[PDB]
Amino acid sequence: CANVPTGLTGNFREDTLALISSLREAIALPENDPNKKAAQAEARKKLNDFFALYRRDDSLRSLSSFMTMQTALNSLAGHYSSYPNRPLPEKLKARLEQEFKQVELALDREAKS
Amino acid sequence: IAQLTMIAMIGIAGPMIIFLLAVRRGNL
Amino acid sequence: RPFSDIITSVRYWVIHSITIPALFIAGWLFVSTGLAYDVFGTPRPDSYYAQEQRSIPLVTDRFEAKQQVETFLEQLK
Amino acid sequence: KLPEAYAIFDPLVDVLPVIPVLFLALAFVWQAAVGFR
Amino acid sequence: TILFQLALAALVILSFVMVIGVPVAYASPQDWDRSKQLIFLGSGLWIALVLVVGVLNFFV
Amino acid sequence: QEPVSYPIFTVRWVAVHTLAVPTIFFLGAIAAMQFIQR
Amino acid sequence: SANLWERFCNWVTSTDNRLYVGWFGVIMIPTLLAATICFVIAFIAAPPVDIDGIREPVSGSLLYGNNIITGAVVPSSNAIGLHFYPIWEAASLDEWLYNGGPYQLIIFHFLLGASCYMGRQWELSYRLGMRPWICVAYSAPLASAFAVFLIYPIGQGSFSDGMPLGISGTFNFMIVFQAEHNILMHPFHQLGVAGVFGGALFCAMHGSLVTSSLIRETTETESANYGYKFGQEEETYNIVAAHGYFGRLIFQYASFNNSRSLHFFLAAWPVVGVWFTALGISTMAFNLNGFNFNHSVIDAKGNVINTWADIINRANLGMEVMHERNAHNFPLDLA
Amino acid sequence: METITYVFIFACIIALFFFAIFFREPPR
Amino acid sequence: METLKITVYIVVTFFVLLFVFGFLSG
Amino acid sequence: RDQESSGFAWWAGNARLINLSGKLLGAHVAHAGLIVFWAGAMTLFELAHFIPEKPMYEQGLILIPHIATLGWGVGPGGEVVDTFPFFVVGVVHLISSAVLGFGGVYHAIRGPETLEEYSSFFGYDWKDKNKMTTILGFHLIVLGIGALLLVAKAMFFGGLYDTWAPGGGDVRVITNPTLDPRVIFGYLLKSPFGGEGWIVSVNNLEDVVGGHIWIGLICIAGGIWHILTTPFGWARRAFIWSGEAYLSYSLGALSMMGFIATCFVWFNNTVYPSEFYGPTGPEASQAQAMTFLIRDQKLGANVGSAQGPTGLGKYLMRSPTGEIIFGGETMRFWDFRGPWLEPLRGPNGLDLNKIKNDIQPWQERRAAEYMTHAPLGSLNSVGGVATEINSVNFVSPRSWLATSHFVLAFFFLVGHLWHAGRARAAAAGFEK
Ligand code: CLA
Ligand code: CLA
Ligand code: CLA
Ligand code: CLA
Ligand code: CLA
Ligand code: CLA
Ligand code: CLA
Ligand SMILES: CC1=C(/C=C/C(C)=C/C=C/C(C)=C/C=C/C=C(C)/C=C/C=C(C)/C=C/C2=C(C)CCCC2(C)C)C(C)(C)CCC1
Ligand SMILES: CC1=C(/C=C/C(C)=C/C=C/C(C)=C/C=C/C=C(C)/C=C/C=C(C)/C=C/C2=C(C)CCCC2(C)C)C(C)(C)CCC1
Ligand SMILES: CC1=C(/C=C/C(C)=C/C=C/C(C)=C/C=C/C=C(C)/C=C/C=C(C)/C=C/C2=C(C)CCCC2(C)C)C(C)(C)CCC1
Ligand SMILES: CC1=C(/C=C/C(C)=C/C=C/C(C)=C/C=C/C=C(C)/C=C/C=C(C)/C=C/C2=C(C)CCCC2(C)C)C(C)(C)CCC1
Ligand SMILES: [Cl-]
Ligand SMILES: [Fe+3]
Ligand SMILES: [Mn+2]
Repeated sequence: CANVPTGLTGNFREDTLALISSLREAIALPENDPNKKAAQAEARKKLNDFFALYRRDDSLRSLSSFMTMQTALNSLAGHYSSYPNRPLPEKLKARLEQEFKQVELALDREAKS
Repeated sequence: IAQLTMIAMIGIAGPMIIFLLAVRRGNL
Repeated sequence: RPFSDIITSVRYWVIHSITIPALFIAGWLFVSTGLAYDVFGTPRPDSYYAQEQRSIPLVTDRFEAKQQVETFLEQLK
Repeated sequence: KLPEAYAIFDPLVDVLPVIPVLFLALAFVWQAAVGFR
Repeated sequence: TILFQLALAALVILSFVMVIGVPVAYASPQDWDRSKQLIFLGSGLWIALVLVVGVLNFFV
Repeated sequence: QEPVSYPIFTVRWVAVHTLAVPTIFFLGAIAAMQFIQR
Repeated sequence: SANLWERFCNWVTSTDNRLYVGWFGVIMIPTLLAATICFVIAFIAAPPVDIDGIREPVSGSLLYGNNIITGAVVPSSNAIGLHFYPIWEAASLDEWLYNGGPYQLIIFHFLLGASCYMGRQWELSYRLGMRPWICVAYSAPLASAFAVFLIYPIGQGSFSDGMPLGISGTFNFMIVFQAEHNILMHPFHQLGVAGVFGGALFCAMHGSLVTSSLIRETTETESANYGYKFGQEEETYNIVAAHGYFGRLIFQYASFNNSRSLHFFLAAWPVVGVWFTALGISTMAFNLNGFNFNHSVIDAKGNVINTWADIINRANLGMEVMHERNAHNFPLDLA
Repeated sequence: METITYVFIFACIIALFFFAIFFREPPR
Repeated sequence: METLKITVYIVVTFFVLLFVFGFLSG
Repeated sequence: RDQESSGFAWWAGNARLINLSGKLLGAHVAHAGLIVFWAGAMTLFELAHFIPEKPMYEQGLILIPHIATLGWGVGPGGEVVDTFPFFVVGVVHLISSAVLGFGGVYHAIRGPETLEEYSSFFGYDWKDKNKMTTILGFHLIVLGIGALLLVAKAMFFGGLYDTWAPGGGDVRVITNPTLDPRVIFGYLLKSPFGGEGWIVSVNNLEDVVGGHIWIGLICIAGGIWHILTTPFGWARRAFIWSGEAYLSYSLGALSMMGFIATCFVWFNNTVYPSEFYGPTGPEASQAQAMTFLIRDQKLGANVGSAQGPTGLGKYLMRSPTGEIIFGGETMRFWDFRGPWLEPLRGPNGLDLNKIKNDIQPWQERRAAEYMTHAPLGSLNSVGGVATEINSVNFVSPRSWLATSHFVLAFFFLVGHLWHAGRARAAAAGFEK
């Protein structure tokens, strides 16, 4: 029962894929725009409101998809807290990309299995 | 200093309250 | 005779409220003038060790015992 | 520390936490005052 | 400022005379009628005084 | 038991004075030891 | 028949039974009987129990070469921790014996049964209409057993930290415990020591005084029961050499002049004592250790002077390093 | 050798328990 | 090994239910 | 009256207040003033020795951590961002104690002895069922409202300090707890033994807030019931109905709440964050192993591809369920979960690859910092084991909390038996 009205739904895969594409495009955004500062506000709040709503379930810890995307959100957030007003290396953007691809593959391969 | 006076006063306020009552017969 | 009655009898007070402070002060001076250390042979706390020695004074013979202490004390151990 | 327009009260708070126990301590002297029951 | 220190000092010496004042005012059976008025106005003063030091806390 | 007249030396008298006088000397010793700086 | 339930309730609550079997007793016999049957089988013939989870075991059984003094029921493996580990959670019988299953069976049934013993006490004393407080005096060994078998393990994080059920096993537990927590300087353990020496001492005093004063005792007996006049003769004088020693120490400390304070005080002493140490063992379960002094005496040259506390710290260190196979890189530890 | 001796002595204690409960001396 | 699980549950509930019905049986 | 001849002494002077209802109200309300006074004084005293850049557990803070969890005075990262809110609560309690104390000294030196022949609405007796059920009903409704204050603080006045946010933990506003009772009442069907835990295994603030919603409303519901409903027949035959008995019944509950309070403070980590209290029991050890694994792997050779002189594991090993966990004396711990550890687990547990290249700064510094100050304590507040020298000082505030509340719980078990026997002896009577 009872999900937030911030975009989410009860079927994990859907709002997950949505959140993934949203923050992929968000970190793909140039830093010479003054909306980037604004972007980080909604990035941070949606990170928190997904993780805290979906951490609760015990089942999906026996999957690989959740466990890998968890690390991804964690590295993003950790750099956020580490330098608030300074963008991050694109080494970590490549790393973030890597595990988003493998999470997406894992969601799609667990959908049939 | 004027910051030891209260700790000194406070510390001696105990038996005053009862000695003033033994005179003013609010207890025997 | 209950102890309470002789303790608050005037005969007790007149002598004892003079002798009690004398004993307390005699003890206080036995320590404060440095004499307590010299009577019981207990070392001062800057002097358990000699300058030269880093080893403890230890007795090793019973009939030349006081001789060994007398020696250890001259070298300021 | 405390604010420093309340800072003179550094020694005051070094004794506040113990006035509760002194209330028990005052109780007994009230019984000593009335010579007991 | 001067007025804020005046308030905190005044409050603490006021509470300190009042802590002896209020129990004996109740305890004494002789002339309870006369004591009730002063403890009333003193209580009023004491809460007023904590308000003004609290409201001048935000400027100091 | 011991007569109320109580001459200066009494079995009770020595008993309470061989446990009074050294203790007031010794407590005065220990108290002085508290203010010795290490 | 009268329909077996009515017969059954009379049977249980009868006090004409040779051994009372109350409603606490109805839980007590199966639990205690299970505990003891498992214990004697395990003590004799339980194969060695791995206790550090590295595949190196310890033999506690008698058919594997122990005598009465070296044998034990070895506690549960360190891998298990505080998990509840019944036999249907294992997958074979041999691996349940290899991980130290039975020990948990024994202690769980033993604590249930020993609690029901206290209940059974209270119930019988209620039936005879007497002041029911034999049970609160028993609550001291019972409190102690909770502290040693259940609580100190929970506090440390494992049943591998429990007391073995054996003679030399207890000695091992005591020595290791002193090594890690310094129990001797814990004031509560000191209250415990005081309590049991004082109990033993007051037992000898009371017994000696009473058997010197008794003269002859007789109570009328019938061919089926006992009488109603309990005769008793005693001595009823004492001197003023047990008036400066016994009279004006006891009338002043008991807070009564009455004889009824003797037997109240006799039981109060060791019970309070064993509660205090039972409490103390639990506080070290959360690692609040006792006093220890290192470097409390230094001279004005800046050299350290030793004292007895430091010798005990050395001996404790000696025990404590010997207990630690696990690593040689350990700086500050437990739990 | 040793263990038989141990369990035999044990067995006669517990037998002695049984004897002390159900065959005590009638005190008359 | 599961028959063991059910036999302990069963025998245990039997003893516990007669003890609780006992205190209400006066 | 005011001298013996009621059956008690001067150490049972308190027992003279059983029938003196106004004086008894007086004693309680004055005592309540003392509790608030201590809160205010201790908090100010603790602030006065607090350094606002050194954590809240190597110094000996025990009550400002309680403020911090309500989101007052901490910003993201678990740090102090001004000490002024602590001051506000400190003096607020301190001044409210004055007026508590004023009403106390009034009702205990001047007020009416008997409140039954004043009014019948604050009158009571210990044998009149209707009054006492109404007092109980009022205390139930006000407690239920009090519980709903924490759902209010968590929703509207800026959330609570969430320990499970992914930055390292920070304040967050709860905008959705779970009211589906299958979670809330589900925790109470867990076994207390390891691998789960009883209700000391809860680990997100949503269950906390939602459970508070349920308990608040059910407590107000029962409070509405117990005014409009007098005790039933079976009830009135089950208990004794005397005035000291109610105190006994209360003491029996506070005994149990103590033991489970110790379990709460000692094990749980979500309603007792580890950045305001010290490291927990298990997590200290876990961090120590993890820091060592990193250290000896980045300099030296790997140790999670190499078995040691143990014959099972060296740094990583398999659980009794076949899961990769830390090895050593820390394989007794594998149920642990913490905000710094979970990003190093996979579905099977620890994966050494993740330990190599997914380390964030706060994880590793927090772990090495936790490792240094493992929970040890002593009565003289000397660090380490009670073999170590004065080179390190520390006691964990959790050790103190746990031990004191456990000791007092035992003593309340004694006192419960004492007042129980007193009640039973009085009510039976035997010659009555
Ligand atoms: C939490 C609630 C609580 C409440 C409200 C009560 C209420 C009551 N108890 Mg208590 N009691 C409790 C918990 C509680 N109990 C617990 C936890 C225990 C176990 C320790 C007891 C054990 C107890 C006993 C044994 C007795 C009472 C008695 C009483 C009643 C009579 C009045 C009286 O003298 O009380 C106030 C009690 C006293 C003034 C007794 C003081 C005794 C000493 C020696 C305490 C010194 C403690 C001190 C802090 C130590 C350091 C001092 C330092 C200067 C050295 C009373 C209304 C007495 C009674 O007659 O009951 C009907 C009686 O005999 N109680
Ligand atoms: C610590 C908590 C506590 C509390 C709240 C109480 C409260 C009470 N006790 Mg009790 N008592 C306690 C501890 C406590 N006691 C202890 C430790 C002992 C062992 C000594 C006793 C021994 C005892 C006896 C022997 C008797 C009581 C009686 C009473 C009650 C009747 C009032 C009375 O006779 O006052 C008379 C008191 C006075 C005339 C002076 C009181 C001074 C006041 C209120 C304040 C002092 C502090 C402070 C300056 C106030 C500042 C106020 C300001 C901030 C507003 C009262 C309700 C009595 C009773 O049963 O009455 C029927 C009785 O005779 N109690
Ligand atoms: C029961 C809850 C409780 C707990 C867990 C704590 C915990 C803490 N307090 Mg504390 N405190 C409490 C209640 C509590 N307090 C109360 C009710 C008072 C007021 C009377 C105080 C007064 C207080 C002061 C004055 C100070 C602390 C400080 C501290 C901290 C530092 C360690 C220390 O000196 O502790 C000491 C431990 C305690 C006071 C806890 C209880 C100690 C027991 C039960 C000792 C009883 C001894 C007994 C009478 C005689 C010897 C033993 C006997 C068996 C022979 C520690 C984190 C200190 C600090 O600076 O903090 C930053 C400090 O100086 N507290
Ligand atoms: C916590 C419990 C408590 C209880 C149950 C009582 C009970 C009582 N107090 Mg009180 N009192 C307390 C705490 C308590 N007091 C405290 C903490 C203080 C210090 C602030 C005082 C200070 C105090 C004084 C100074 C006086 C009383 C009086 C009264 C009594 C008269 C009845 C009356 O007029 O009541 C209702 C009270 C009023 C109409 C007067 C105040 C109205 C105010 C300002 C607040 C209303 C509060 C609340 C919203 C009412 C709830 C109603 C409910 C049915 C929903 C009554 C026996 C008076 C009395 O007659 O004593 C003999 C008196 O002179 N008390
Ligand atoms: C003999 C049984 C019994 C028990 C176990 C209790 C226990 C309790 N009473 Mg008490 N009481 C009893 C009989 C009993 N009472 C009787 C007959 C009277 C006269 C009517 C009283 C009068 C009384 C008074 C006057 C007061 C209490 C209060 C309290 C509680 C507060 C302690 C606390 O701080 O906890 C914190 C408290 C809670 C967490 C309570 C909420 C409990 C929850 C949410 C649900 C309860 C569920 C229940 C177990 C479900 C099963 C129901 C059953 C029919 C199947 C304590 C839980 C005090 C109070 O008001 O507390 C609010 C108070 O002032 N009781
Ligand atoms: C008319 C109903 C009524 C109400 C409202 C109260 C209310 C209260 N009584 Mg009570 N009482 C009543 C009838 C009632 N009583 C009767 C008939 C008697 C018999 C004469 C008593 C006898 C009695 C005694 C003997 C005691 C109380 C105590 C208490 C208070 C402590 C609870 C607390 O700390 O809350 C903290 C707050 C919450 C849990 C939530 C608050 C939420 C809201 C929105 C309300 C705020 C207003 C309210 C008046 C409380 C203000 C508290 C203040 C410190 C800020 C409390 C609010 C005890 C006490 O500690 O009083 C000081 C105590 O010892 N009462
Ligand atoms: C906290 C204060 C409080 C107090 C003192 C009372 C007092 C009382 N309630 Mg009450 N009640 C309360 C709050 C309270 N209520 C609330 C909030 C609710 C709503 C949830 C209820 C709902 C309620 C109902 C509906 C009724 C009562 C009844 C009763 C009365 C009879 C005695 C009784 O049955 O005890 C309660 C019963 C017991 C203590 C016995 C059963 C105990 C249980 C269920 C234990 C099970 C243990 C469990 C298996 C252990 C698991 C351990 C784990 C580790 C695994 C008593 C007067 C009856 C009455 O006469 O009311 C006027 C009645 O009709 N209660
Ligand atoms: C308000 C305020 C305040 C106030 C306070 C008060 C309230 C005061 C008072 C207080 C008090 C009120 C105190 C008291 C004291 C008391 C005492 C301290 C006493 C005790 C006792 C004792 C010590 C005992 C004794 C004895 C002897 C001696 C001998 C034999 C017997 C006996 C043991 C008994 C302050 C300041 C904080 C500030 C802020 C505010
Ligand atoms: C009578 C009665 C009762 C009771 C009640 C009560 C219990 C009350 C209480 C009350 C209270 C007890 C209240 C409170 C008070 C206090 C206050 C209200 C406070 C104030 C303060 C403030 C507000 C603050 C200030 C400040 C600031 C602002 C800043 C700076 C600092 C300072 C602190 C200065 C009842 C209802 C039950 C019943 C009926 C009757
Ligand atoms: C009955 C009785 C009793 C009891 C009593 C009691 C329990 C009382 C309480 C009382 C109380 C409970 C009191 C309180 C007090 C308090 C005060 C008096 C305070 C003052 C202060 C304030 C108000 C504040 C101020 C401030 C501010 C505002 C800011 C800045 C800082 C300061 C601190 C300056 C006894 C046992 C003794 C004896 C017998 C009888
Ligand atoms: C979900 C959740 C929550 C909640 C929880 C809850 C809801 C709890 C409750 C709890 C409780 C609420 C508990 C308790 C219960 C009760 C009981 C435990 C009872 C008991 C009783 C008894 C045991 C009885 C007995 C008897 C009989 C049978 C007969 C008559 C008499 C007598 C009374 C003796 C929280 C907030 C944590 C948060 C997280 C999540
Ligand atoms: Cl060993
Ligand atoms: Fe005897
Ligand atoms: Mn161990």
